Amino acid sequence: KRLQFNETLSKLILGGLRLRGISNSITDYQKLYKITFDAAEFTHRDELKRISMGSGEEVSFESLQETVETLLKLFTKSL
Amino acid sequence: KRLQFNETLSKLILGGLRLRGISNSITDYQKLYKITFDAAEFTHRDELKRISMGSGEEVSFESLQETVETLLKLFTKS
Repeated sequence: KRLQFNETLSKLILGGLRLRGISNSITDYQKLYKITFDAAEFTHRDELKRISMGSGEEVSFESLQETVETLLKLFTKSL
Repeated sequence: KRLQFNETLSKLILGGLRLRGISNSITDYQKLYKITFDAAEFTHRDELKRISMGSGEEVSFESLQETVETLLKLFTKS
C-alpha cells in the first residue's frame, strides 16, 4: 500500500462522487467514501502486499479506475 | 434489515465462495466474507432502512444475488 496508490484512489473516489453530484455535506457521503475506499483497497490487496514486499510494482491507474467505477456504480444506484 | 435479507445474504456469500472453490481454510476467507457482507448491506442500505421502519418492502433475490456476484467477482480476481 504505497502513498501513490492512496492518493490516486482518493482522487478517483472524490471525482466519482462529484461527477454524481454527491456533496461532502450529506449524511452518508463519509460512509460512502470509506466503504468504497476500503473495498477498493481490498480489491487490489494482493498487489498492495507485493508492493509492500518490494516488488517495485505500481497499481495501474486504469485498473483502479475500473475498480472505483464498479464500486460507485454498485453503491450509488439508490442515490 | 430485515432479518431475512441477512440470512439470505450469508447463504449467497457462502455459496458464491463455494462455487469459486474458495475454502474457509484460506488466510483471508473471513475478511473476504465480512467485507462482502458489509458491502452488500451497504448497497441496499436505503431499502433496508425503510423495511426496518415498516415499509413492507423486500429486497428481491435477483437484486441481492447481483450485488453479491458483483462484489465477489471484484474481490476474487486472483
